[PDB]
Amino acid sequence: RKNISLTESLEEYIFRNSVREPDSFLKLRKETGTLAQANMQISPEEGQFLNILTKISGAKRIIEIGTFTGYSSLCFASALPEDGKILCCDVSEEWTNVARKYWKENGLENKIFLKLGSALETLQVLIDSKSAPSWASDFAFGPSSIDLFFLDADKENYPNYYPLILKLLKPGGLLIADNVLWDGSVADLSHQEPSTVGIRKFNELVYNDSLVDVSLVPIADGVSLVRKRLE
Amino acid sequence: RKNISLTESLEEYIFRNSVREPDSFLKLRKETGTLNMQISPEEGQFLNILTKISGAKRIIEIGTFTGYSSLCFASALPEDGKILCCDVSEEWTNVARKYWKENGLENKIFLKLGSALETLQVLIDSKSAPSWASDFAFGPSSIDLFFLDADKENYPNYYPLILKLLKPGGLLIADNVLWDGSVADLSHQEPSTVGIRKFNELVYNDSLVDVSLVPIADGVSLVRKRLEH
Ligand SMILES: Nc1ncnc2c1ncn2[C@@H]1O[C@H](CSCC[C@H](N)C(=O)O)[C@@H](O)[C@H]1O
Ligand SMILES: Nc1ncnc2c1ncn2[C@@H]1O[C@H](CSCC[C@H](N)C(=O)O)[C@@H](O)[C@H]1O
Repeated sequence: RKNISLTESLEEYIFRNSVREPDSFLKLRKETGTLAQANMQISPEEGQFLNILTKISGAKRIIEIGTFTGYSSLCFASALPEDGKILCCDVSEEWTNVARKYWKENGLENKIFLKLGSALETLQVLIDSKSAPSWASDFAFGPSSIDLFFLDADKENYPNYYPLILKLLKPGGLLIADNVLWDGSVADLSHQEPSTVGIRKFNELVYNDSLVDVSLVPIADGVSLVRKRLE
Repeated sequence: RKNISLTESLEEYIFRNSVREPDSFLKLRKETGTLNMQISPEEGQFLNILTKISGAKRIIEIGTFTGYSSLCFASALPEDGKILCCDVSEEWTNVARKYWKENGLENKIFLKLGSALETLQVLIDSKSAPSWASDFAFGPSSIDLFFLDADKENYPNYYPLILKLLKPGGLLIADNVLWDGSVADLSHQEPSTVGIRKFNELVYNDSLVDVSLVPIADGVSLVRKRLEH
């Protein structure tokens, strides 16, 4: 094995030695745990990973595709510099109502932009925009305008988000892709669900794309670091 | 429960879907194999991508061995980027240079043999650049990125030196922070284990940094020196 075998005990050690979690963030995880799609949200470890990556990258304009109850957006929003901003794309009013509850609790709303609706559409309108739509005014628009992407939406559509992400990203920009291992089902060809297929196709596109570099990190359910190359 | 359980076939899948390894790098791994102390190609590419993302131009590597990570750093670096390697062994760094030279990377690479504790302190205290760091960097707050992969028992001692040498916003990448899981088991009180444990505690309690402890390889900590406001 290339990677350490994790145990419960070792995961608790990791938590106790890396995770410094605000009570409001913990509050959100507990609230989300009540919901059926509770496991749809990231670990606080993954949160911290996104946090450090945002800082390391120097990102000032982020787009999150798939927001849910808002944990990751909370991590991005607090990691951004005071002049840094994030656009969140989600189909759900209900869940992003929970997200905003926590954005407000943490005083981060000023940094955060929300566009409800289909993300394929939200991204295309942003690409084609000549001036900024009201919801992206003072954020960004047009191709090569984004520093960092977080992809965590509907999995079957991952290969369709990819070209749009790549067009919106500045050269040197970063795509962070969630769920790239899909509980290990990606490696098992008996699994042919639309979500599993989308993720496999996405991983394949990224791997064979000479315009990017990839690091597939076995954190959480797999996290791909996909950097758009210069020129 | 927090992270996916990896299998060897899932690791094979990860390899096939991320690793694009130059023949030279593969050859070095095979060679090193004849003599475990070195990284996977997966960790190499992780270090590669972090180098580009961070925009680092001055890297110090503490612990070089046969040189696989240094090769990843040196090729990831821009044309004007540079790496200083610190190692105790002429013998292993001789293998490192063989591969530096094969890849035409020597111009970007600096080397100081000896106790890295002494190398780092000398670099901090230098009024002008020492011969081995001329046209690299010297003094406090002069370094963008560190890879820490040397003698584990001295991890707590490297830490304050790294922090002094790092620019604000600079990155420390620390290898072996999980140490085969031993860090979580208090029956294990080996000097190496004690050093890594203490290092982890120091990092976690230090408000001058942020940390992400990534369960790749034998544990990799990303430790970023915070900006000074
Ligand atoms: N086509 C689509 N466009 C935009 N959002 C979508 C979408 N399909 C599903 N989603 C949303 O994407 C979310 C995926 S779960 C995202 C997890 C979240 N980033 C967290 O940290 O908790 C769900 O809330 C779902 O409503
Ligand atoms: N006190 C010390 N100062 C600097 N290097 C040391 C040291 N003690 C041991 N080392 C060296 O640290 C090296 C790195 S261990 C090998 C890992 C290497 N970075 C790689 O990618 O392959 C070994 O060669 C060992 O000789």
